[PDB]
Amino acid sequence: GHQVTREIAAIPFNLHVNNIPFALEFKITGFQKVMGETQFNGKLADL
Amino acid sequence: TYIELINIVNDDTPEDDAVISDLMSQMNDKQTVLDSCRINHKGNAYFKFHVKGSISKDKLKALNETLKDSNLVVTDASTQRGFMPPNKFDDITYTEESVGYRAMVWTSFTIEKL
Amino acid sequence: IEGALSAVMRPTYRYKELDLEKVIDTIKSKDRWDDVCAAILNCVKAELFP
Repeated sequence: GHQVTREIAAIPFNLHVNNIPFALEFKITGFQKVMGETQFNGKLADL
Repeated sequence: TYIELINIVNDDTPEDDAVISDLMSQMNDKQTVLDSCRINHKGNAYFKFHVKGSISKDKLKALNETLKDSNLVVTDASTQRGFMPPNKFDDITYTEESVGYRAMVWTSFTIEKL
Repeated sequence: IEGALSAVMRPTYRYKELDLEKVIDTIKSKDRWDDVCAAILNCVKAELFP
């Protein structure tokens, strides 16, 4: 009510549709465990 | 008969309380704690223990509440069906040191600081 | 289920968790990268073909 602005707004108008009810879902973890080694940064401390 | 044979497997497999008891024994044994010690990518330390049998979700939550008093939680507990590798190994590959049989029930615990 | 093709194929879903720590032998393996590649692809192939 006190300032006029030229608001040029974009309103997405689209839909993502899935056609084939087929999928194999895998959860793959542990890359940092098997592809790397942690350096000896002094002694183990809880901080 | 069939029922007796499957009872032998399910009777050999220990129950939750025995699994927790064996886990506490491994945590108390100094050499086992050393063997299970792993350093994380942040320089922190977590311990991985191999314990025969399986623990249900209801008693795993009770286990975590018990461990909180020691600033420990079980972040993962995976129930494997296979041979138990020694605690000093990270992998489940069968070696001459592996104990068990090809369908043995056992859990791999991951214990981390609270 | 949603999806036009549900009327001409059998809806199929499979979920599998792969833990590279348990599969990969990091202590003795000479080539860790190849073992990770094999572990991931063997997981996918074993589930996808059926």
